[PDB]
Amino acid sequence: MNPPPPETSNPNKPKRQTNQLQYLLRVVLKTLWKHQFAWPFQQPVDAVKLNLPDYYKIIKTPMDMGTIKKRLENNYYWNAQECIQDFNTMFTNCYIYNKPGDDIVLMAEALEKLFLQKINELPTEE
Ligand SMILES: CCc1c(C(=O)Nc2cccc(OCC(N)=O)c2)[nH]c(C)c1C(C)=O
Repeated sequence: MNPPPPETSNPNKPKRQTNQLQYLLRVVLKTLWKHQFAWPFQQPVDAVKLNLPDYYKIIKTPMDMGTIKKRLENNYYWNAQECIQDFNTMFTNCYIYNKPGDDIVLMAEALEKLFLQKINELPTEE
């Protein structure tokens, strides 16, 4: 079975709309989403569909860009570090679960290199 997906809505969680979070949606997410290697990362790992009965035995902090997109679009975050953590979690999960040099790892590595360059350019808070 798949787990419930990560939370994307919680009215009890205080929220901010900030220029750094706006950058994360408008620049970081947009650049990553349209990348040729993005599709495996655009939704939670569907362990049923992929016949990976062990995925959620190994990965206990799942994350994906579909979830990040929802979090950004629905103003889930307080700060940019929260969002950056979600991207990092997504990449780390892929590296933990998969063999080095697997296609999925090569794809994650490509996205991560692009991610790091965009994050290095994160604007100062207004
Ligand atoms: C290698 C299996 C794997 C995928 C993958 O194949 N995803 C996928 C599969 C079907 C459709 C889809 O999305 C369809 C869409 N983008 O609409 C995405 N993604 C990750 C992160 C991993 C692992 C194990 O780390």
